[PDB]
Amino acid sequence: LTEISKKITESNAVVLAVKEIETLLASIDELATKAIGKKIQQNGGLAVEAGHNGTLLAGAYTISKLITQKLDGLKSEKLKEKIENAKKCSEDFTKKLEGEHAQLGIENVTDENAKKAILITDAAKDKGAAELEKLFKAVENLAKAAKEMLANSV
Amino acid sequence: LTEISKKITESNAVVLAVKEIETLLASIDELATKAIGKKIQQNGGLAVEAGHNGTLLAGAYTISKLITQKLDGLSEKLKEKIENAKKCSEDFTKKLEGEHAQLGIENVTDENAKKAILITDAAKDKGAAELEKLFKAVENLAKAAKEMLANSVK
Repeated sequence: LTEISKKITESNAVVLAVKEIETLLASIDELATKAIGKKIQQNGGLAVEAGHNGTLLAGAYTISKLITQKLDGLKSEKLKEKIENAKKCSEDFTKKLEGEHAQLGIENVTDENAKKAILITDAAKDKGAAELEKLFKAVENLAKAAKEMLANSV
Repeated sequence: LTEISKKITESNAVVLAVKEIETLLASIDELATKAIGKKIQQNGGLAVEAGHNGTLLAGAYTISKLITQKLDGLSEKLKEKIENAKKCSEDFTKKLEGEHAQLGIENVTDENAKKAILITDAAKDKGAAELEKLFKAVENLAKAAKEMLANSVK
C-alpha cells in the first residue's frame, strides 16, 4: 500500500506534465481560430484588421519552441515511444515555420498565409499547419496513454 | 478504504483543471517576453521587427477570455480563491479593452504592448499590472489545490 501512493503521485506527475503540453497546443489553436487578422475593439471583442499577422506567428513559433522543451523534460519505459514521436512532430512543426520565412517571417503576413501555418482546419495547410495537425495527434495519443496509466494505478 | 480513491481522482481533476489555467497564463508570458516586436527568422529564431503588435495583443486578449471561461468551469473549499482569480481575470480583460486607443490598432508599439502583457515592464499601466495580479491569484489557487491533493494521497 506504500507503493501505491508512490505510484499514484509519480504517474499523476506525468499526467500534469502532459496537460501542460496539451494546453500549450490549445493556446496556438486559439490564436489561429480567433486572433488571425484581428485587433482589440472598443467596448470589447475583436475587430477585423487583415494582413499583419507577423508578430502573432512569432508567438506561435515561440510556443512551439516551449512545447519541445516540455517534451524534453518527460522521462518512463512505457511511454518512451509515444514521447519520442511527439518530440519529432514538435521539431518538424518548428522547422516548417522556419522554412516558410519568406512568407511567414515578415510583418505583413496575410491572413491566408497565417492560416496555412497554424490553422489545422485550413484547406491547404501547407505552411506548417499539417505538421501542427500531426503534433496534435501525437500529443493526444500521449495524453491518452498517460491517463490510462493513472487509472491503472488508482 | 476503496472510497478514498474517489477522493484522489476528484481532487486530481481540480489540479489538472488549474494547471490548464496556469499554462494559459504561461503562454501569455511567453508571447510577452519573446514575441513582441519580433518575426520568424531565416535559419531559425526570431529577428527584430518593431511595432505591429496589434494581432499579437488580440491573441493575448483571446487567451485572457479563455482563462475566464476555464475559471468558470471550476469544490466548496476553494470558492474564495476561485472567485478572486475570476475577478482578476475579468479585470485584466476589461483593462485591455479600455486601452483600445493604443492597443486596438495594427501598429501597436513595442512599448505599449509591453505595458499591456509584460509583467516585468516598469510602467505596466495598460494591463500588465492586472495580469500580474491574475498570476498571483492563480498561483495561490494552484498551491491550495495541490495541498488538497496531497492530503488525499496520504
